[PDB]
Amino acid sequence: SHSVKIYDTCIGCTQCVRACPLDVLEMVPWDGCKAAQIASSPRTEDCVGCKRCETACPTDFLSIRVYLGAETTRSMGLAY
Amino acid sequence: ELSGQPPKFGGSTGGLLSKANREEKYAITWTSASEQVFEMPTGGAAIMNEGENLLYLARKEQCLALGTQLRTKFKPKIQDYKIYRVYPSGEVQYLHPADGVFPEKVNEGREAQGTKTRRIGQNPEPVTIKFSGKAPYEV
Amino acid sequence: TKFPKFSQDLAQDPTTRRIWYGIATAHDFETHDGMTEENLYQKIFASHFGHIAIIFLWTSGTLFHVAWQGNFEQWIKDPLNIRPIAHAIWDPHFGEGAVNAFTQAGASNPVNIAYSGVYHWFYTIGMTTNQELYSGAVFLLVLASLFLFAGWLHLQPKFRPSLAWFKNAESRLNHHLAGLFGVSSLAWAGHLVHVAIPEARGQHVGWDNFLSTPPHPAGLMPFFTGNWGVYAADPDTAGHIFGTSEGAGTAILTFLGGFHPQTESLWLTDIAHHHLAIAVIFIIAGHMYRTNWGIGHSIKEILNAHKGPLTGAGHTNLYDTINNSLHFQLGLALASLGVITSLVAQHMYSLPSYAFIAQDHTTQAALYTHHQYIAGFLMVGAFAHGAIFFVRDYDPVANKDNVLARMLEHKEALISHLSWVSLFLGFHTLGLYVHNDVVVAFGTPEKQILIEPVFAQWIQATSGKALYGFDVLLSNPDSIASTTGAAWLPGWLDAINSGTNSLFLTIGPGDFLVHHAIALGLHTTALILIKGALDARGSKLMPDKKDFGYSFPCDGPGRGGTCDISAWDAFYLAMFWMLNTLGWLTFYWHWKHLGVWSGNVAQFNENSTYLMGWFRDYLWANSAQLINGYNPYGVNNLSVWAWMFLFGHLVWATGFMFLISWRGYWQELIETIVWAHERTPLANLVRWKDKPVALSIVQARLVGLAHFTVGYVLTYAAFLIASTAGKFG
Amino acid sequence: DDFANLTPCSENPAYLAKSKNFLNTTNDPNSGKIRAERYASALCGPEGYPHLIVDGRFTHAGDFLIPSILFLYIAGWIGWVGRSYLIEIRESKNPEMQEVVINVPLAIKKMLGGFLWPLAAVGEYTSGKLVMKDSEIPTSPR
Amino acid sequence: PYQAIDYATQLSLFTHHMWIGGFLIVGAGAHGAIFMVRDYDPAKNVNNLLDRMLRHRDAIISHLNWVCIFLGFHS
Amino acid sequence: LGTADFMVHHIHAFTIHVTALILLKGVLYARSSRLVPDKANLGFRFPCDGPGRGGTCQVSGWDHVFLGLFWMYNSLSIVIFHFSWKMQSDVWGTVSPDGSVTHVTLGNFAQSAITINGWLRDFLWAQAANVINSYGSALSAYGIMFLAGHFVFAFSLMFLFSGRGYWQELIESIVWAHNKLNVAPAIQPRALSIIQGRAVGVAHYLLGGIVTTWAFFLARSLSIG
Ligand code: CLA
Ligand code: CLA
Ligand code: CLA
Ligand code: CLA
Ligand code: CLA
Ligand SMILES: CC1=C(/C=C/C(C)=C/C=C/C(C)=C\C=C\C=C(C)\C=C\C=C(C)\C=C\C2=C[C@H](C)[C@H](O)CC2(C)C)C(C)(C)C[C@@H](O)C1
Ligand SMILES: CC1=C(/C=C/C(C)=C/C=C/C(C)=C/C=C/C=C(C)/C=C/C=C(C)/C=C/C2=C(C)CCCC2(C)C)C(C)(C)CCC1
Ligand SMILES: CC1=C(C/C=C(\C)CCC[C@H](C)CCC[C@H](C)CCCC(C)C)C(=O)c2ccccc2C1=O
Ligand code: SF4
Ligand code: SF4
Repeated sequence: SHSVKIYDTCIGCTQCVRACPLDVLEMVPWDGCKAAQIASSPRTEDCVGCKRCETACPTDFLSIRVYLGAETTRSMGLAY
Repeated sequence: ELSGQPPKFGGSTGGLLSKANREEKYAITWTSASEQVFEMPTGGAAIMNEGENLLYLARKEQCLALGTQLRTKFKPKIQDYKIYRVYPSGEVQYLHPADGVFPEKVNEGREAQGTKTRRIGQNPEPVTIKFSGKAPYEV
Repeated sequence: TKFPKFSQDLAQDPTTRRIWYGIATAHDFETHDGMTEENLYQKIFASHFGHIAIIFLWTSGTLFHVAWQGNFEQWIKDPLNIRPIAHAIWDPHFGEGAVNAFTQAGASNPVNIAYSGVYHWFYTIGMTTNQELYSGAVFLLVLASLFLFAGWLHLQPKFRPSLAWFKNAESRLNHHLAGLFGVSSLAWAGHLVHVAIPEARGQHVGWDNFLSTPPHPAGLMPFFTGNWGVYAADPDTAGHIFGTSEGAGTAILTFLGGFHPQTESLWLTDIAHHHLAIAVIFIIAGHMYRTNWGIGHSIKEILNAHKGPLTGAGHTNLYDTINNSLHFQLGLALASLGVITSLVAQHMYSLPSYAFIAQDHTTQAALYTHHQYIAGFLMVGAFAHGAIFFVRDYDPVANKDNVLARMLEHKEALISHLSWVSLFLGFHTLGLYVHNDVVVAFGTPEKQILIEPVFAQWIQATSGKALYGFDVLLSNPDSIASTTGAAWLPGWLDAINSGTNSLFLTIGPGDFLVHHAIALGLHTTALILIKGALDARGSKLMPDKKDFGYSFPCDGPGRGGTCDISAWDAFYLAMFWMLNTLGWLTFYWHWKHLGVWSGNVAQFNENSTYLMGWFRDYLWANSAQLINGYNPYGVNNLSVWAWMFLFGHLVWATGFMFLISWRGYWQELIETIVWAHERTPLANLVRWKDKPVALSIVQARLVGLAHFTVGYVLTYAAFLIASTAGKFG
Repeated sequence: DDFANLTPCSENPAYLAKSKNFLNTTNDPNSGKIRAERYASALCGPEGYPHLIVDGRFTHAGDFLIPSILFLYIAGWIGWVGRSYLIEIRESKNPEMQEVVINVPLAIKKMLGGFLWPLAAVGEYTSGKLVMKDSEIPTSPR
Repeated sequence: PYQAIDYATQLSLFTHHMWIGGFLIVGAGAHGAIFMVRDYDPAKNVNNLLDRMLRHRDAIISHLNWVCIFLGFHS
Repeated sequence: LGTADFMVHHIHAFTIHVTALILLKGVLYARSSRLVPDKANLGFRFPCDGPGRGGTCQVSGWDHVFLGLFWMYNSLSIVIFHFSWKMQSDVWGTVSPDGSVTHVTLGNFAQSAITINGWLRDFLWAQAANVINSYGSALSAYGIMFLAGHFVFAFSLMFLFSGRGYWQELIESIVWAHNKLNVAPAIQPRALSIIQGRAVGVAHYLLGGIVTTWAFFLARSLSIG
């Protein structure tokens, strides 16, 4: 499956979490930003790689990246 | 086990396939306050029963799209929908929401996963980890 | 699933994509699972052995088929009137008309006509009978067997070379310069002296009697006593007839210069002295690098010593960078090979070496086009693999502040000035062409902007051409450069001043315009390749491109959209410009030489200054016989070329379907087809092992480019061969 | 004795033969004759058409030099007025709006001052504000 | 009158109005999809003709794809 | 009508059914599909859904229209070509006072229009003489335009074959260049969007092809009496 990595420039804006259509991301308490929350990717085995999370990130470049790796049935989005 | 009356639907050719009976399928359950009509993620419109409704789909993305439609396209907001994964062996795995709290909001008890302690500009050069089985982000 | 064994990520893919990518990444030994450097180098060594054996087998097959089904012994009796034969035709799908049409060149069956120009080569090097060709084919079979066994052998555990052996640059350079180049050239000179020259002078010499036939009347005495001039006395006179003893001299090493009066090719003795001299020079060069005796230079100290106050660190630590990176070496080799192939084409169409090959115009055109296309492909590959090196094997800290890292410091300036020069060429070249077209179309062809190629004509004069009347250097008899008593000058000046050869062809305004267009194409293709190679590491849009590999689809529609952002995509874009530039080059060469051969230089000179003349006098005019290969009234020998012409025009268009339409449409269509198959009775009994999916984005680009390039090459080859064969063949 | 392959159009038989049938470009019937007499000065090839020589010699300075200065002056004018207008706009608290909606007074004022663009350019280069320092320019990651 | 005797006029008129018609048909195919994306409301289209369009569309597309392939081959 | 008419009419049927397939798939699957279950939320005109699911380029209805424009062009080109050649070969011509009819192209349609080589040689190459040899006459404005048609078409391929990331990087370098001289524009230049790139490519493509055909037809028909 693909790998979703989140770096320390996240500001807890939750935009990446809301933009995720397959419910891969989540919010976990943190202490490095004002919101005291950081994104997390506990269910990367369901990610397809649509890059909506990257599209929604407001920080300079991205605090979240998706690297496409091994393709499974879930990752390839196959209904058959 | 899973309990619920299927919504009133005439059926369509965009429904399940052999994967559901061979690999896996998904189920979504929700309590509608009143009977109404909602758009099938597979095409067409279906009338959903008052009370508990249960629906089978082929992909998790379709189930979550239906859940988003339920949450955002009805004045009485449907917040109790649960999405499970159904294996051919009969085992039911509960998927969404993970802990009864929507991921859009922070809830104490979750464990950070996939979080790096460095900026994206501090990743190592490939030449330092070549001939290894890793990637610059993986290290 | 087992295949592919070298990548578990692909092997666990349920879709058919595993079948595709497994082929694509098959020969990428670096990214295989559990790959070490030593295993990488040993596998590459064996694979290179395999490619060498394949080359030898291909040459052996050419020789064998020519000997078996050709007319070599008949062709040597009349090289200017008999078509050489490539191989026989056995097509059960043929009809009576095709059988009658293709029975050509005096054969008794359907047969092809060779255009590789190998009959002339075999005639020139000495072989004259079919048994010699057969013996050569068998010997090449044996050589291929030996190299295959060597590849097997140096793979066994007792013979696998160590990593330190591979990274020995000095010994490799010494052996491959003194031995591979110098000794082979010396052996070729010995072959020419001992066999080729006597055979061309009528005296038959072979394995049976080369031990008792001295190539020169004075054997090894003048050579060893320093009286070398003896070997240059009594050359071949102007009345010499190739392959006979009429007018044949006895000199084995001369400096006649120019061309043979009869074969319109270089004298064989000139080739002998040339290859002998370069053999001596290469043998001297191969004793430069220190290996095991203390003496000799060491590359690292030479590289680290050539610093500079302006470039910073100069060439420091470049030795490690080049030695530890196979992609750097591959790019250097590919660039050098492409330049050398271009040189081969340019110096071989104008300085023919084989007898009676300048009179076979079709083979000359085919050879030029072939080797120029090969050179273009190699030059693209050099930049591609250099970009791969930048992505993978470039260490910024090791190369800190040297030339390699300093290139990336002013890369923006590079791309900016290269864009400016490309735009400057394109604007004012298309403007001149369109101006000439518009003014000619309005019935006033006298207002055309015609610029004389002054500098090129000055260069031609400096080399000795007296047509332009510049009277400079070798064209000036009073100058010192023409009064040095060089043995080649009387022959070279005679050859260049004749208008019967391609040696320094006369030029006009159309040649000026087309050379500047070729310059535009070269600079633009270089712009694409260089920009991709420099931005492969990263850019503003993607600061971390290196973390995403050399070839990746995109970064999604976010950040404004990132279609075609990988370096692989830069190569993909540059391939089209390479093909277009090669098309311009070959069109110019072919039209100019059609005018030269027919003697109607006036047509090209008048009509090449505006694009409508290119469209009408070259494309429309020379397609008359090609498209008439098969007709409602009958079929002639050009039928196969017309069919391949249409075949290329079809594959070229087919490539557009992958190049334009993209993945999602076909993915949804495949969804519908999957549903249809699953719901059909009597068909559900059969199910696919791999879930059918649409081709990936990068795979789609590659497939479209492949169909495009194949159609391009086939169409142009068919048109060129048919036009030249109908006009002159 | 240069251009031995080129001849003056005055004594070129092909040019002379084809010059009596020159088409009239404009409504003036003498345009063909004027073109025929004006093109007799240049050098013609065997095809009868005039050619241009740009080796640098001043005898043929009309072929390339005079038009070269003529074009360069205008191009410098345009570039300088555009650059100066852009720089002046850059400090108006909404440069983009004044980039789409042209400040016609300021635009024409900068237009009328472009004939001194070489002196202005050399003055800017000497003053050091023509070229920015490499440390002050955004650059992509290496 | 005299339109048939003027071959150029015949060819020009035919080709011109043919191209116009083709463009208009493509525009129909476009703005229909625009309507479907924007103005389609499933609530008021329960088990009508449009719903049964959206409910056996896969059979439509599959049979149409087959007929397209068959026509392409056998033509 | 003969064998050639049968083949061409069924070719027309094939092209029309294919164009209908493309446009109907665009309309039917506009709301959603198996690949993308919430397509309608993205809108009518969106470029893609990302490289996920293996790649989701051109899934919107707008992209279906963009793909159907090419097929409509191909079908209408074949239609007008068939009409022109058949009319020239078996209908138009001249009548002698004896009553005999001599057609423009001597009735070669029935024997040549059955092969692709026939279309290439006896229609395109044969009838393009009147437009390529138009220079120096009143018809020259057609010949120029003919070449113009052959140009923009090719030009369009530089939008359809490429993507916007490469152009964005090139614009970054050029912006650095203009920044060095302190002449960078206030309006930041950006490469065309994916949808805009596709639209520009298809527009210039159709323009070039249609202009080519118009010039060819006019120069041919104004020269056959
Ligand atoms: C129905 C059409 C048709 C067919 C089937 C053939 C068939 C043939 N023609 Mg032919 N021909 C045709 C039409 C056709 N022709 C027409 C219209 C003309 C013009 C009049 C000609 C003119 C012509 C000439 C002039 C010659 C032939 C020859 C041949 C033979 C070549 C032998 C061969 O293919 O093995 C070799 C097979 C290959 C080279 C394979 C190439 C294609 C594959 C796809 C490439 C491989 C890709 C990939 C690496 C494959 C992986 C491995 C694979 C097993 C999976 C073959 C019998 C030649 C002949 O008889 O000599 C033997 C010959 O000289 N033909
Ligand atoms: C005298 C000793 C010697 C010799 C003869 C060779 C010879 C060779 N080595 Mg080598 N090698 C040596 C010592 C030697 N090695 C040592 C000491 C080391 C260890 C330091 C190596 C390590 C080494 C490696 C690691 C590899 C080789 C390889 C090769 C082969 C490359 C193919 C090639 O270049 O030929 C073809 C090219 C030529 C003969 C010359 C090039 C053409 C010239 C430049 C221009 C064209 C001339 C002419 C115009 C063209 C002909 C025209 C005609 C057809 C009409 C070649 C056979 C490679 C291989 O795998 O081969 C098995 C390889 O990967 N070598
Ligand atoms: C000395 C020659 C040489 C060598 C050793 C390599 C070696 C390599 N290259 Mg390279 N390359 C070369 C020349 C070479 N290249 C040239 C000349 C070009 C310019 C076109 C390229 C362009 C290039 C690119 C763009 C890429 C590589 C990559 C690679 C690496 C792995 C992938 C690969 O090549 O295998 C896999 C190769 C294939 C799957 C090619 C199969 C395609 C076939 C040959 C097309 C055939 C067409 C068809 C049969 C025609 C039929 C005709 C019929 C109808 C008549 C590998 C290190 C890749 C990389 O980065 O990996 C690290 C990569 O992305 N190369
Ligand atoms: C005939 C087709 C064609 C043309 C004209 C161009 C032209 C250009 N390409 Mg392109 N390209 C093409 C096909 C073409 N390409 C194809 C098929 C590919 C493969 C995908 C590429 C791939 C490619 C790449 C990868 C790159 C280019 C680049 C360039 C530019 C380099 C400058 C140059 O060569 O001349 C100068 C330009 C011209 C002569 C074209 C201008 C001509 C017009 C007519 C001028 C007048 C404007 C006109 C009046 C406006 C009227 C508008 C109004 C009617 C609506 C230029 C804009 C490079 C670039 O951006 O360089 C900076 C670059 O990086 N192209
Ligand atoms: C009666 C006819 C008609 C009407 C009223 C509309 C109305 C509308 N269309 Mg529609 N359309 C039509 C026909 C029509 N269309 C046809 C025939 C097609 C097929 C090509 C389309 C394809 C189409 C698409 C694909 C889209 C619309 C959209 C729209 C909406 C407005 C946005 C727009 O296009 O404006 C802006 C208009 C332009 C930017 C056009 C300017 C550029 C054109 C293409 C240049 C044409 C060049 C010209 C032919 C030749 C010049 C040569 C040059 C050298 C001088 C609006 C509801 C858009 C939408 O979704 O809105 C809801 C949209 O995305 N239409
Ligand atoms: C000042 C200015 C600007 C900026 C200008 C800048 C920054 C310019 C920078 C230039 C640089 C850095 C380099 C320039 C190099 C120029 C060269 C190399 C000129 C070569 C000339 C040759 C080779 C002359 C050739 C022969 C000369 C001779 C006279 C005959 O013909 C024959 C012929 C054609 C051979 C702008 C862009 C901001 C705005 C403009 O309006 C003005
Ligand atoms: C990116 C990269 C890369 C690539 C690049 C390339 C590929 C390049 C190319 C380049 C090229 C491809 C070059 C070329 C060059 C050439 C030259 C430089 C030449 C010169 C010449 C001369 C100088 C000559 C002279 C003369 C004459 C003219 C005459 C008389 C004689 C004489 C000889 C004197 C690499 C991999 C490397 C590395 C990494 C990065
Ligand atoms: C060249 C190119 C660009 C770069 C092109 C750009 C930025 C367009 C530049 C247009 C200039 C500025 C104006 C020319 C067009 C005008 C309509 C001309 C108007 C002329 C009148 C005012 C007289 C892309 O952005 C792109 C994006 C996606 C796929 C392919 C491509 C692509 O091929
Ligand atoms: S969108 Fe970016 S900044 Fe916002 S929560 Fe997600 S990772 Fe953090
Ligand atoms: S290449 Fe395809 S998936 Fe990637 S950004 Fe472009 S349209 Fe979207």
